[PDB]
Amino acid sequence: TGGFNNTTEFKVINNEVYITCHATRMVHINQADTDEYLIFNAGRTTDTKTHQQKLNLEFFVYDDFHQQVMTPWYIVDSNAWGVWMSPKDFQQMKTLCSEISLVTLEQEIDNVTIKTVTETNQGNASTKQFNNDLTASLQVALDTNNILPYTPAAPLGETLGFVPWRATKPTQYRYYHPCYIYNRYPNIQKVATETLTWDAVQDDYLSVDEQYFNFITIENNIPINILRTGDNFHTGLYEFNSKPCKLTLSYQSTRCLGLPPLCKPKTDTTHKVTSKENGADLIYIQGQDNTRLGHFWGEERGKKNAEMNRIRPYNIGYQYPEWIIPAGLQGSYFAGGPRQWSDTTKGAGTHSQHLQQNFSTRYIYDRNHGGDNEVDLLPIHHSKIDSWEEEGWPAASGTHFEDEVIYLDYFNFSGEQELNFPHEVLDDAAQMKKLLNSYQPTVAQDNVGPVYPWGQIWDKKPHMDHKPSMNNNAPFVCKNNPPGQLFVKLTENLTDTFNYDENPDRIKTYGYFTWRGKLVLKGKLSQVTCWNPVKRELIGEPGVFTKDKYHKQIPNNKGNFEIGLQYGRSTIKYIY
Amino acid sequence: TGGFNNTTEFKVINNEVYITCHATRMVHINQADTDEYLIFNAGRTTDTKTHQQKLNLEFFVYDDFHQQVMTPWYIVDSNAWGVWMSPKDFQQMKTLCSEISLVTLEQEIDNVTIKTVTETNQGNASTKQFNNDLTASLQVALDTNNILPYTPAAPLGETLGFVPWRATKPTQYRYYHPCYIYNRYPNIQKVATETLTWDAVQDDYLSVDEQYFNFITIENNIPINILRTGDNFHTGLYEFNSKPCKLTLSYQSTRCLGLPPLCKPKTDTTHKVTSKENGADLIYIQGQDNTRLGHFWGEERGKKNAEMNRIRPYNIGYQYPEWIIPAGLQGSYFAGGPRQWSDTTKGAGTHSQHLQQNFSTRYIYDRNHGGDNEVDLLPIHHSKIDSWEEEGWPAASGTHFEDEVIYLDYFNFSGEQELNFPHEVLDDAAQMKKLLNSYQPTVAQDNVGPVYPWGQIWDKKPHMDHKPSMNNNAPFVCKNNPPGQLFVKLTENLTDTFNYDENPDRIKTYGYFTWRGKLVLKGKLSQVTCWNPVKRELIGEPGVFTKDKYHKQIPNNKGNFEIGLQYGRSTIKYIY
Amino acid sequence: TGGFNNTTEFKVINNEVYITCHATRMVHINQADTDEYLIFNAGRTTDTKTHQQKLNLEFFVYDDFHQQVMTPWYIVDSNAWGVWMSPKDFQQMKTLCSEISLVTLEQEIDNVTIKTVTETNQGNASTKQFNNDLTASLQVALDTNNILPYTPAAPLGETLGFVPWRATKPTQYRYYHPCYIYNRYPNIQKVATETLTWDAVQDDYLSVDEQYFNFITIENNIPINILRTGDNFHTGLYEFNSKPCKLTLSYQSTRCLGLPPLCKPKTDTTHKVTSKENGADLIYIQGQDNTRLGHFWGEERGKKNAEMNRIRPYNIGYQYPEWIIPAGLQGSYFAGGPRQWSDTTKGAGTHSQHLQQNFSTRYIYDRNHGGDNEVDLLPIHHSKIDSWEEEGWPAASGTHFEDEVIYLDYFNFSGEQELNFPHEVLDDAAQMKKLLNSYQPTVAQDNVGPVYPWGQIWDKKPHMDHKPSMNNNAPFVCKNNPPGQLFVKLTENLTDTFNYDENPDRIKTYGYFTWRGKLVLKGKLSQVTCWNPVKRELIGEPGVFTKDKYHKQIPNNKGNFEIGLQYGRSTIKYIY
Repeated sequence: TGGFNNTTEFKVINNEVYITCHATRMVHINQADTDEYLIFNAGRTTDTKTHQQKLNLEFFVYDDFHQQVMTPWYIVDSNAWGVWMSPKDFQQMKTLCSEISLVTLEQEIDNVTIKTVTETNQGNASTKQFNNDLTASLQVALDTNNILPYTPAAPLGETLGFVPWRATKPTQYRYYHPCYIYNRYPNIQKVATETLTWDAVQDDYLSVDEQYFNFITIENNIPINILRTGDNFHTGLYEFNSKPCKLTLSYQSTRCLGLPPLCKPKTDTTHKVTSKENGADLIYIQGQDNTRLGHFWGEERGKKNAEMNRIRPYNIGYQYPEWIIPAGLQGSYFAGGPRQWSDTTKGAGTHSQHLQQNFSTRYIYDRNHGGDNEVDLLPIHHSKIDSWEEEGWPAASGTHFEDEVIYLDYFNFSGEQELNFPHEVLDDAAQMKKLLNSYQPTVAQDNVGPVYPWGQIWDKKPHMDHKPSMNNNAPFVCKNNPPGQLFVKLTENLTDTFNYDENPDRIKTYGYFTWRGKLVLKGKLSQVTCWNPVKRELIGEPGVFTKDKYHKQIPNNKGNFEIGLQYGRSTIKYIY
Repeated sequence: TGGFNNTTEFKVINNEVYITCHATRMVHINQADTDEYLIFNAGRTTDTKTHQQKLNLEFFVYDDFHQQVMTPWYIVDSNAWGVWMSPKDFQQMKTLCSEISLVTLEQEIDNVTIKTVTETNQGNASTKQFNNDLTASLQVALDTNNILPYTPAAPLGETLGFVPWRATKPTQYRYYHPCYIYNRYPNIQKVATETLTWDAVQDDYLSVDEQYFNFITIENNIPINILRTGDNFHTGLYEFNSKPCKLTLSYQSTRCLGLPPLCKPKTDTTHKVTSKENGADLIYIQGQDNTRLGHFWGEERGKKNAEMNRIRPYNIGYQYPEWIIPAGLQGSYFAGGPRQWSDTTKGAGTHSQHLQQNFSTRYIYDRNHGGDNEVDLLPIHHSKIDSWEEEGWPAASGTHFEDEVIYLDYFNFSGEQELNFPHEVLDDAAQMKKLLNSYQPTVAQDNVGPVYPWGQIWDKKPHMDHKPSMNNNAPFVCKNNPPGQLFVKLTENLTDTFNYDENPDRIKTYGYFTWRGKLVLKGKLSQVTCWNPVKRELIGEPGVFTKDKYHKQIPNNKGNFEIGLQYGRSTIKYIY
Repeated sequence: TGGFNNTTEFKVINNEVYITCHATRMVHINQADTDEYLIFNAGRTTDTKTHQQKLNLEFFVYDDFHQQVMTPWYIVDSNAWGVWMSPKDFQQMKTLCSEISLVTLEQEIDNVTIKTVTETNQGNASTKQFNNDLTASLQVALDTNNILPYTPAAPLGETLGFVPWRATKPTQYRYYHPCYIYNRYPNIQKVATETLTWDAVQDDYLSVDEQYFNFITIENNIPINILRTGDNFHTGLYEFNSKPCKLTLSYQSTRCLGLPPLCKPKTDTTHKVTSKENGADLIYIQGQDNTRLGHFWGEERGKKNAEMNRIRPYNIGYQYPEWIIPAGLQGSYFAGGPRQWSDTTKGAGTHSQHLQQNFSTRYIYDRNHGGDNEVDLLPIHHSKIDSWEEEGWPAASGTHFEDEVIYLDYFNFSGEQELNFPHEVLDDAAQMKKLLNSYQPTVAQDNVGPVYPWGQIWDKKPHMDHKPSMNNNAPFVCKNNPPGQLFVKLTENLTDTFNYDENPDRIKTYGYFTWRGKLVLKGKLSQVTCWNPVKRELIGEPGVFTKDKYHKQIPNNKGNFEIGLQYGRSTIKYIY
């Protein structure tokens, strides 16, 4: 119990499943470059001026500019799926459960081991001796009240590593210092056409306001614990309050809600639905084509209605303009959009990449977060980072094809004479692609579920009058405050000569400690009602045909392997 | 207790603060011009026709047209912040509390004093004698069930006065009679270009439908109390059910949510954040520029991502087109928009007024509601009314610069070759300024908080299927029905000769009474976590430099002074 | 609890506020140059003789001469405001409380970590190895009876540092050995005019008397505790007995005590008090100018009295000659004077610096006591020390303009004929500036309150027949003996070769330990009675206009920042 445990156990009692995840890591820690708190601006870029050419797009989307408070502390951040479960474990949960819910979280720290480094230069140096420092200390701070600004580490891909038998690193704690107004290319609309004079304007604009300085330290707000060799620290028992998350996906749109029309099967010939042929024809009124007994949108033009204007209870998904970037106080940002899953739209760039598949997402990760240490084929030697394309497949229900929207003004007509397109329908659809937000209160939207390994498990809600109902990063949002962030630091180890200036003179020191945590999940046995057997794995891009993906799922002779993406919502189910 | 009490007491018990506000006013009342209920149309305006010039904008935005039920009664309306607190008191609450909540409300009426006026003409008249009428009565009606349509008096700037030692007036009770359809400039789109014939169309359009007559009187619905000299009336104890309102503002946008990038401070040179220089530079992967390990929007173009497409949990604020007026049944109206706070956008009208600062607001008020009796420098002599510009400073978090929005269609590219703007980006942004609604379920919006003195404290929610989540006028919205409206009237005092026609022959009569009320507030001690001292006052426009504002905060030799604006949300805090 | 805690909590119970201040520091300690007690004279200076020029003033005011007992021990001195509170915390207390009082003090020492230094010379030396010495000891002595002479360390600006996350140093313990008589320029009045012969006299005079030797050691008087690694030391619970200190300042003088004259406001014209015009005129008796019904000083000259000779209950402040230095046994010293706050006296050096603002004070401090590490703009490179000018603003009530005093001999006259100045009034005022002490039993004087960060919190009263009622350094004076001084020392760590001579042969040794303390304050909720909102910040010299002060309140990219001055008494209130 006082030692390494990384295991999962599945237990079913009341027809509820209980998932207990044990995780343990060896955490290697170094001392920060200073013991000071630091506050600085970083990322302001001056483009290379072309007033005779044109303004630079690359300069526009690559701003990293921000202002930052950098602290001597480090976060131990366990919030990602890859920390708590192996690939088998996540498949197990994915198969057993129809839905899951967070129950409770525990974590502790012990096995503090600190050493000092001595370097004597003999034979042109390159000699290091390592000695235990038995009185050296590790400082631990738990913020249970969430005083400090909340910084989940999964979106930057730096958390505890995903492999239980490798050592891992904490990340240094830092947070934004939103005291400023920043904008890049101000007055974009004051350049006349193209290069009439200069097409580079002012570059950026910046103003900092001392009014807004908010500078928060750990030492003032939180009590700090000091741990030597035999010491240990326990966070306590945290309880999640949050709603359950379904593990099923639906492939269903507005056209599929409710009763289908009544049809008469074709008796003469035989068809399968994959043959893409009519196997039946509709039964209309008195044999009169297009005449149905419904509830429909519009006015009667002669009483011809179809499956298209049949009134539906709800709208599934909504049309939203793709890649709009608004400008906030502190910079311009991608607004994103409703997650959708598209594939195989014939046109545009033809068959190569098709479209972005609506609002597409990439994960980019290193060796310890599930990358094979080699970049996948199609100055450093090659590259050590891997990436994955997360296309939103569980969200397929509400996907919309942005090119295909049609606008009609008068749909009905006072007579049955004819129905023709206006000659502006083509142009009017192009405008409607980029400018149309179809969201309304009849819309039902479905987010992507848990994403493995790299997805964030839980997140904090913002403190605001109008609260958002959805979250891009995480399937679980805490109603109350989230689990407290866990900060760790090496005690300053000083030489005999005290420095009165900024940076202290220190003995070179490092250590490692054991992080151990327990995460408890509650779920419900999956009940699948279909006759046919179910396929729970997204296919079309495995290593089965010449993609060599699944070959890389186990270690090689060097010990390198990579972890594949898995969606928590893998099972088909009817909504409505 | 049976007498004048206007005081506030702050009391802290459980680490909760209790704020008890006592308010008392002398209320001068007159008898209405008739004892009848009146129903009329008012405000229809015929413009001066230019068919040879152009249609008049001034005629368009200045419609006051409405239909109205005017009643003999008067409202005693205490719902504004300036009624219950002094400028010191509101600063006190603003400093002590992190949030506040409404607890309970009591109010009563006594000290009824009624007089009659006799005028004898001697020496060309101008002589008035005043006599007590000891049997005269004041009628009081409390609508506890909210039968009558709800008409908060703060938006028209007429409530009980804000100064405790001045006498004040009630306002006469009236309400809209929505039986009609009204529109001004119908068929605006049927004029061809400019003045091809006549550019003034039909002016307005009006239709009244007897179907919709709803005419409600106090006498049928509510029991009425009669008060003579020694009598007194008590409303009882009302209990608010509503959510708390935070007293903190955030200056934070989407770019500032979560972990900042890891950076390395510059060791050679020294900078302060106000110097607007880089104090550090980012650490990229393998020194390869723009390469980060993230979670990002889009497809990999060669794996260059930045702080701009970094996926964020939420969107803070949203882009909404500014100054759109839709046309409802009973007229066209300004839709408003999400409250924002802008300043210092270089461009457009240059430095003078900059923009509207997004959705700007004005208060316009008289001497008793906190105006100095003189209009501020830059047919009546001068003007006695003052105004204040409420620019939405507590809402700064979600402000957007409408000119700066960018639209990209294909952000990703199948190769790393180049990224260039399309030549339509400039035009396509102009369209997107006026037509784009970026609202979606990931948006978090923050309203302006309590506004002092002129802001409304509480308000009623509409009885509707889809209820609104935000309110422009008031920080507190009652889940159940709001406090009952308090109606007051002088009993008809008739001469000896009874009139059988419309308006009664009355003895000229007036009186005054004492209104007294108690408002209880609950709050939580403010906990500020920053190192630096906090600045709780909005500056940049005080009387400190040559604005002579704070000089006017205390009475002059005439007793005139004016009350300055104060935001309830004055303290900076991190959301998320 | 056995670890780092630096936090403050504000708690309100009985309508009393309780302020608990937690403070913790890492204290770096070195071994003193000797283990001996040392007694020496220091500071005697021989001026460069000009008998042909004139005696040197610089030589006069720069004497540091003293006799001193220097001890091997070190003081841990927490007595300053900057130790116990952050800038936010002090503002909080300043805003919440009308007055404060000291309750109790606790402090302890643990986390003793001692190391030895070994230096091997290889590659021209410059190599240090650091080893734990696990049996080495720290000696701790608490003087609970105040046997040793009391030496508060704030006036020399050396106490524990003000920043909680920086390491800090103790100061070595030393005290005056008052056995001697010292005087500089004896017989200053025996030089005839200027340089009649030699204008440098005898320089100084000195005599030491063995009669008065008082030489006190820690080892004889106090029991000493020995602490190794796991050990800890607790002082116990100390209880303050002292009177409360108000947190309000008054701006009020003798002219403002009591009833003003009755006046009649001007009805024709309008004025504000900042316009500096009469808004009313006085009502005299029977319209007879200057005739009032009073209680006045003097004899009736014809019964014309004014607001100037109106008898007042008290005198607020008193006139005292500024910069007189008396000569005591052990040297000449500045006597100081009643604290006053002056500004804007037109004359003398005109507008540049005006006067000293009466008895002015400077603080001079280093980086760890709140200095930015750079000296403020307007052989070492530049200078690392900062200074602040403390001008006595809370004491403004009793300030006097020393140039403006008038002396009359016969004020009254046996007739109404005329009142004229004597021709000597001008000269007689000049004499009265330098020689006049106006103190008397009707005087009410008000000291400066708490001063942040650098002010001393508490102090000891002298053991004397006539005790002083005021203290220049500290707002709190203990009636009983003050908290005991806490002495700390490294145990002598000796080599194998024992030295029989004066200074011992030691292993080079240093350590650090944790100092932790808890200070409890009691206060009363501030009750402000004014209508207008209150301004609690001294302005006219912030960084708001081009002074860049508040910009420096948060760390830069190097971690340097400075702490601004704050007066405990920031709120205006009427005395009397």
